[PDB]
This record gives sequence, structure tokens and C-alpha cells, in this order.
Amino acid sequence: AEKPKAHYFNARGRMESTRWLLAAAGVEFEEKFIKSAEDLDKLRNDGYLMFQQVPMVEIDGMKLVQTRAILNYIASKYNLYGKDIKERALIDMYIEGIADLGEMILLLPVCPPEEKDAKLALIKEKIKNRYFPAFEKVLKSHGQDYLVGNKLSRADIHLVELLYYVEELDSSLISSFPLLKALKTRISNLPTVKKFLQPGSPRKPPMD
Amino acid sequence: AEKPKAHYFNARGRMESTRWLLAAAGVEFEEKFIKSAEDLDKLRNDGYLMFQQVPMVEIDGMKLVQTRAILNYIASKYNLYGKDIKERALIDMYIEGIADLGEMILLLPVCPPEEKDAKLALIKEKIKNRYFPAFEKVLKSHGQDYLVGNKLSRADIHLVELLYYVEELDSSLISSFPLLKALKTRISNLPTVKKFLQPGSPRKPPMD
Repeated sequence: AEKPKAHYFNARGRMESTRWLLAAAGVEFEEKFIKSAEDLDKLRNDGYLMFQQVPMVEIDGMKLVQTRAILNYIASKYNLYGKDIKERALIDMYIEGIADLGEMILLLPVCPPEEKDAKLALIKEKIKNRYFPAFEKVLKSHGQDYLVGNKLSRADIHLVELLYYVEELDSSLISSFPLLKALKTRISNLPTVKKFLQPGSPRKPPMD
Repeated sequence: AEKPKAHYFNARGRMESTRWLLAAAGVEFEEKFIKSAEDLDKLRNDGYLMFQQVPMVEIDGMKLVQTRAILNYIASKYNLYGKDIKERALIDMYIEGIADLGEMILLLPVCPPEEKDAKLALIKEKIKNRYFPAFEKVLKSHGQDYLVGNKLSRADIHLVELLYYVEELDSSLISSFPLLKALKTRISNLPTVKKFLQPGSPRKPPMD
């Protein structure tokens, strides 16, 4: 009967995409926040962390670490990973590009200050030139409401999460992609995601 | 069966782990080498690279990009991804930890010659303190010949490939881990992997 338990810092970091996915799935979960280095040593010393790191999620009697391992398990368990191996391949290709873009945005605060300007420019170029056009093309190719299989999958969730982060970075970047704008609205208006986006959910704020 | 066709530089890089997995699965595949900037421009312009990047593999009607996407599909198609959602979860956790360590080694040649001694040292400390102990513990916990489900999976293949790279870095690192040494020998002796390690295969040499 035990709800999934997510162990991380009280912050977005590498746990946030899991919070979105669980919420979009309608899954009830607890969080246990790491507040001290003592908290983190105790997880380690208890053997909770296969590679000594968080995020870790306790779910269905496993102690899963590695964001991709957590997410793949959630996605399959809740029917958000496509109908078969070939839909899962499209999903994977899409969401690994999202992950590549997300990683650049995620690590930007820790970019060497003398590299920061150039890096920001390069990031926005890739959004405008590489990533946003790729996803708009997928959407234009089939004219369907969802990225894959005409049904909600983790790819729609991970993409719309990413679109919120790009909006924080620069709200003009999505301007010229109306199908992306339209997906953002539809997905944000799904009861589970609409509730997640409202004040009070486990959704975490940006880092200062 | 249209043979899968892998597009990459004639080099290990980001395609090497897919050549390992394909070869281990007994799958015959063709390669097409990118030799110049023009060669890559053509693939981009031709609409073959979803995110304008290689590796890309033509398989089963798809133009799959993103290493993880490419390998998840191959692993599922050739029954190297465990037999269920929970064995997949253990595989993903193991192989994501493998990718983290392997990413570090992969990028070691392209960092600044002063952030290099410290970076080499840190990699060695992670190998001896974090990664090899984790994998040794899995092998010792069941005593079985393979990481997961008592049967070859992509995890044994990804791990043993990484053991070859750790050996090129420092052949002393594996010395205190007798079960990883036994796995490397056993896996290297399977018919398909023995063939891959012998001359004249798609296996690629270190860069220089």
C-alpha cells in the first residue's frame, strides 16, 4: 500500500521531472527532504543509494536511483511510455533531446561566470534553431494533439515542463512556434497538470 | 531484414556502445562513416538527424538519434532488456551509473591540461570508491554469472565495455575486484563478443 517516497533536496534539480511525471500520472507520493549533510550521510550509510547519490525513489519495494531509471519505471507503470517498442523509440529519441536541452539550462547557474554570456547565446540559438523546430515539425507532421500515438505520453509531459523553463529563461523563444504554444496550453489544462501547476503542489520554485 | 545502418565518424565516440550491443546480439549491421563537414551537412540537410547530430541508426523504418534511444530499442528488440518492468528498472539503474562513469572517461581528452590531473584523480577515486564497489556488490549478492535475471542483458555488455576502457586508463583499478575480473573474462568469451574483440570487426580503436 506504500506510496512512492522521493528523497531529494528541497529544490527542482534532478528530481523535478519526476515530480511532474508522477503528478501528471495522478500518483500520490511523499517526499523526504535532505536538509543537512548528516541526512545525506545517513542515506549513504544505510545503503539507500546504489551510487551514493540522490535522487532516490522508494517505489514498489525498490530503492531506485538515476533519474532515467526512476522515470522509465514510472512511465511504463503508468502507461505513459507508448504502446510498443517502436513508439517507445520515438518517445526516447524525443525525450533525450529534451533532456539534452534541459541539462544545458539546468547547469547554466553553475557556468563559469566568464563563459556565461556566450553560453546563454548558444543555448538560445539551439532552442530557436535545433530543438523547437524539431518538435514543431513532429506536431505539424501528424496534426495530432500529442507527440506520439495520438495519446498522452511522458514525452508531452517532459516537453511542456521544458517549455515552462524556457519561458523563465526568455519568453520570446517560443514566439514563432504556434503548435508548441498550443501543446503547452492543452497539456497545462489537463486536470492533473493544472493541479500540479497550482500553488500548493510539490512543484518547486526556481533556484536562487 | 533490412540491416540496421549506423552513421558516425570512423571512431569510437558516442556510437561505440551501440556497436558493442549490436555485435553482442549477433546482429549484422552496416556503417556509413562521416569523413568531412560536408558529409554531416548532407545528413542534416537531408532531414536524417532529428536534432542535427550523430550517432544515428537506420533501423526498422526509423532514423533513430540519441544514444539512449538507439540502445533502448536494440536492447528490447534483441531481448537484452530483462524480462519485465522491475528487471528493466535494475538494468536502467546499473547502466545509467555505467554511462555516468563512461561519460567522464569519454570526455577526459578534451578538458584543459590543468583541470586534468585533478580530473583524472577524481575519476580514479570514483572508480575505486563508488562504481567498482557498487558492481562488485551486485555480483556478490547473487553469485550469478550475469548482472540481472541470470541471463545476458545489456547491462553485462555495457559494463564489460567500460571495463576495457578502465583497463586502458589504469590496469590496476580492477585489481581488488575479483568478481568484475571474472565477469570481464566470461563475457569476453561468449561467441558473439569473442568475434567482436577479434580483428576485422566494427570494434573501433582508441583515439589519438
